[PDB]
Amino acid sequence: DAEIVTALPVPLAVAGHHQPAPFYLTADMFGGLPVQLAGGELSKLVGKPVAAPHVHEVDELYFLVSPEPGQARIEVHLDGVRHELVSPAVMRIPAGSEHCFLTLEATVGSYCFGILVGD
Amino acid sequence: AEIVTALPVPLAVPAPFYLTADMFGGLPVQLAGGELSKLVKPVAAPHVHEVDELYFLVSPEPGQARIEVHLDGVRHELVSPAVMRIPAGSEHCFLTLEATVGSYCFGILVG
Ligand SMILES: O=C(O)C(=O)Cc1c[nH]c2ccccc12
Ligand SMILES: O=C(O)C(=O)Cc1c[nH]c2ccccc12
Ligand SMILES: [Fe+3]
Ligand SMILES: [Fe+3]
Repeated sequence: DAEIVTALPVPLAVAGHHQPAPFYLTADMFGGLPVQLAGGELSKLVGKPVAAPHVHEVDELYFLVSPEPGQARIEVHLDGVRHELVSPAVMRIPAGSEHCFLTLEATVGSYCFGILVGD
Repeated sequence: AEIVTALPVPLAVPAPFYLTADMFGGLPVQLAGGELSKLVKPVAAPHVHEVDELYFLVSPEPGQARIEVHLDGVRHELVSPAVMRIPAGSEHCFLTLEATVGSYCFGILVG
């Protein structure tokens, strides 16, 4: 009686996001999780932001990964300051900070995941 | 700005970690894994953790990655995208059957 979730992703609305964001871990799974995890492969998102600047009441981590280092690059806007992230990278967005990301470069198999940390 | 770029962190279980419990003043999860196209590896070692572990299997397009999860004497064949909970104490491991470049399995230890 293993617990398996395959009805994925779970689309959930997130502030300032044009479309519901694709979640792979949500806070209610498996009796309750201390994180939520959303994101996707970036190869078709180059130049196309998924959201306008937005604020969360929880910390969010951007996790940028690609098969080979350097194959993915995003620009993170953090309270009006721009930061370039190169795969592999993890960036913490403190709760209350206005932020969003723009994909600069991405191969097939490049991902950015946003990990909401449950406080 | 808090950015970590010295990644992955090899830790003994050695697994490549992208989130460790000490990052950013303390995290409630740890996250390890890697892309699967080079793991498609004839064997894999059963092991147990003291915390729950979630397998998160993804590929650029749905269905492009496939693993076998062995959990306490039962074999499970999972197709991307999939998430599977491995309860703390349960003997387990996974084997990659099929994976396009850019497929990942992450093991997420839930504190
Ligand atoms: O895989 C795609 O095409 C996406 O929609 C990616 C995506 C949507 N919302 C996000 C929030 C954080 C990281 C990636 C995404
Ligand atoms: O050894 C490597 O290069 C790996 O990719 C290890 C790995 C891939 N997926 C995982 C999930 C949980 C623990 C280790 C791995
Ligand atoms: Fe955000
Ligand atoms: Fe494990």
